[PDB]
Amino acid sequence: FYTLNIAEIAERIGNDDCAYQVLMAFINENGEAQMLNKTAVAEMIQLSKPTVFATVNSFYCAGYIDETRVGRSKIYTLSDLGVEIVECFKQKA
Amino acid sequence: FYTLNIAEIAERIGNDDCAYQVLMAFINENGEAQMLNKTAVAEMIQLSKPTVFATVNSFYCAGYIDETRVGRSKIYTLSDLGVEIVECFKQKA
Amino acid sequence: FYTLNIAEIAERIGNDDCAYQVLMAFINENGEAQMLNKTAVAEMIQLSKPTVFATVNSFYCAGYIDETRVGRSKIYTLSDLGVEIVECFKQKA
Amino acid sequence: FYTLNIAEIAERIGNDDCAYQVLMAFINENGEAQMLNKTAVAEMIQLSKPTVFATVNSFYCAGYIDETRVGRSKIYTLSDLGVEIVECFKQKA
Amino acid sequence: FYTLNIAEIAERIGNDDCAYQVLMAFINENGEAQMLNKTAVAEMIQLSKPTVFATVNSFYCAGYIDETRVGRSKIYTLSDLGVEIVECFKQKA
Amino acid sequence: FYTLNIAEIAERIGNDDCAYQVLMAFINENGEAQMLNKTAVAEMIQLSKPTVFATVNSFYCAGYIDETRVGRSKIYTLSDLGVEIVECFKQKA
Amino acid sequence: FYTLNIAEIAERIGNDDCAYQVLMAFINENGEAQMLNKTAVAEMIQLSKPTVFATVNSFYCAGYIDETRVGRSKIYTLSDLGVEIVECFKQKA
Amino acid sequence: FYTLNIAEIAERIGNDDCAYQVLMAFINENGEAQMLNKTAVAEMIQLSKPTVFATVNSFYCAGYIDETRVGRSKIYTLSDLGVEIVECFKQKA
Amino acid sequence: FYTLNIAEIAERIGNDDCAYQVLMAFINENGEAQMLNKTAVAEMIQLSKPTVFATVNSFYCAGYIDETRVGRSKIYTLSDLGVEIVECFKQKA
DNA sequence: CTTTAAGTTTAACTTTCAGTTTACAT
DNA sequence: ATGTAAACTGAAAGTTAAACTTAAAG
Repeated sequence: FYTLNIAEIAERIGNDDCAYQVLMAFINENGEAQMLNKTAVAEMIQLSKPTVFATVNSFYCAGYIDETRVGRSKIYTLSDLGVEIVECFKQKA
Repeated sequence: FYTLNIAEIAERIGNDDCAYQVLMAFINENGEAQMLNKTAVAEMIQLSKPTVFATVNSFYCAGYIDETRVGRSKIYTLSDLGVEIVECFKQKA
Repeated sequence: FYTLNIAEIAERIGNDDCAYQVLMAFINENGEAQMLNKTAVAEMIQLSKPTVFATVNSFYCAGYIDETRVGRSKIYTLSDLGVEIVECFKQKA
Repeated sequence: FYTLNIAEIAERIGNDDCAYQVLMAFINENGEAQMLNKTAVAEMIQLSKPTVFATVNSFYCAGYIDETRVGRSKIYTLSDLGVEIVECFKQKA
Repeated sequence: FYTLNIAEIAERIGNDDCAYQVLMAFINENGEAQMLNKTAVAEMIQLSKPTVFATVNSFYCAGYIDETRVGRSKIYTLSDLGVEIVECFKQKA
Repeated sequence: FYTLNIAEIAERIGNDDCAYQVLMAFINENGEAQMLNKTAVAEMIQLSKPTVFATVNSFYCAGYIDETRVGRSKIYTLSDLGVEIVECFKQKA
Repeated sequence: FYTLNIAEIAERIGNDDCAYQVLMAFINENGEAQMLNKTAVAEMIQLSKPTVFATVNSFYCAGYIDETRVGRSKIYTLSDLGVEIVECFKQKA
Repeated sequence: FYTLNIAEIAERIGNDDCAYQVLMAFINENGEAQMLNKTAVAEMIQLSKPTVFATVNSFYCAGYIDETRVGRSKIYTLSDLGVEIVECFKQKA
Repeated sequence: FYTLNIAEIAERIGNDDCAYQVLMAFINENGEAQMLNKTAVAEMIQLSKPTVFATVNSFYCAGYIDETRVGRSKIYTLSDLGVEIVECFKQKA
């Protein structure tokens, strides 16, 4: 339905500390994408649960992270869109 | 760069109270899209500033709302993408 | 009820520093009309709040600027009359 | 160039203490319109010079009051438009 | 109470430089009667303030010029008697 | 040609120290009207020559005092109009 | 204190060219008594200033002419006694 | 260090109801391998928690299932060895 | 079919009390491997029958212990793989 | 952001002094 | 007829009050 420029998105995220760290949390010590529950993310970055959780929620809405039911809770991984956004940043650095 | 299905997004937002209300806040009494600062939104919906602000920020990242500098602060309006998402909901109702 | 000559008005405003700057404040860097709260205007031009606010108020009375409720405060945009007055000035310059 | 509804204007002025009193100052004890310098007006109503003066200036821009040079200063009288606005109020009362 | 011959008065004024110029000061470039403060008159004719002011005062006593309060000062216009006296002179010239 | 109300004139003169004293100077110790040259008047009242002389001149224009050549100078007496004005004051007192 | 025969006086004056002309100088072309300064009299009759002035002075002493201050000089008119003396002469002629 | 015959293993598992069902639990409705927490597995098959959990633990020791930390708990997926064992069974059926 | 690293296995077992004790139960007072029925093992270590039995079963599946029919029941001994795993532990200690 | 107070600037009110002319006296 | 004195007119020299604007405080 709608075409998306991945460079603008990455540009926007880069200008917003919380979005940026929420995104990068899913990338591990060896550069590999990983699974995380909401609590892990909030613990990993130094921002409050409300901030981090709301960001996680919106990023799943945006389709940047995936949600999958696991136990009676949920886990988050970067979507293919998520991984592509992360790539723009890696190239900068 | 990336194609987007507007129905899935709307589906995701509809399953998340905060995202949904943050989005609809921009639609006024007469059905018209309107401008809002971050404070207006948080005051309008009954959720905490941290939740609402983080959601506003991520929605601008996603390209659902636009940011424009005004005074030395910012204001938010739905993008064309934002308006299209709102339309799916209007059709449901 | 009453017909108005837009040239005389513009002539009057041009002979009055405060009116003139209050009017032009609403025109942005790219020539586009923008929204502003009362504080933005007073901060933007180098005149005191009382002067600027009273001018804003009277200009809304005159129908040169519009008022719209937003949060529990108000915002100002040029009316169609406002835009037409601004055009006379642009043509001079 | 532009048509004006006198009822809306009067409606706007009635919702603004300063505009209203600045306007009515020109109507005397016997209901007759009178001439006033800027100082007279500010002295007559209980608002600060900056407020009153800026209002007087904008009302002359709007064409509600007339300016005429007298000595090396100026004096203000209601225009025909001014008188017509005053009439709407008289009818209310 | 007392009848007045306008020709004698004009005759008297014509034989007195100061009276004459004080009177004519109120007649403008286009032949139209105008308003003036005391200072304007003294500046307009080349006689000292004391002379001009005393003449203005006496001419208001005589009923040749009118006084009207304006700001917290006064302004002078020819009365109907004043205008009639000016007419005798215009006819000479 | 023109009818005159003697009460208004007296009212005007009574509100003007110089006019008033210039007029009364012609009334002597015993209530009798007397003759005076311009210098006598200025010496008699405590105002400057320019003020007093200009007032004398205008009062002769107005027809309140008479002028008569005497030596190669002039002398002033109240006219019948002058005497009638003086009477209004006497009645007050 | 002392009674005076007006016929003897007139008889005496008639026998003295200077007295006679000094007296008659005050009677004008139309038979009317008039005001004169000392210089006027001496100019009017063909006798020297010293003669005429001394005569004027003595005639004021005698009470035949009146003196009145006018400017910072004096003027002379016939007294009632003066007029009565003039009448005896008019009757002769 | 040590070579393994996948057929013998599958043969052994097939002769043991619990092992077999613990293994197959990870294969979903569409034949796809899935993630599961320990509780999911015990709920899915009709054997007691102690039995199922101990089996899960030993199967991770054996290298048949993988463990990954997620929240502050763990999740299990078949290893490549696990998938290969499952394939022998699929071929039987 | 599949190669196995004996160090990883031993590492996994060492992080799991039950697996570890089930394994070591087969090593006797003098360091010699011994035969045991399922009941012996559960009695020897202080864990419940269900836990111990399920572990024994899975360890036979894994090929770590051997099963041999004896009477109409079964007995367990470490396989060569079992003995090799036990050796890694002995070396640690 | 608004109101009040203080300071500065502009405008208005004119008064005083000097010179010239006229009148009076010697 | 001339000289001196007085009066009047004209020209030159400022102070006070009011209004407006700006700054500070609430």
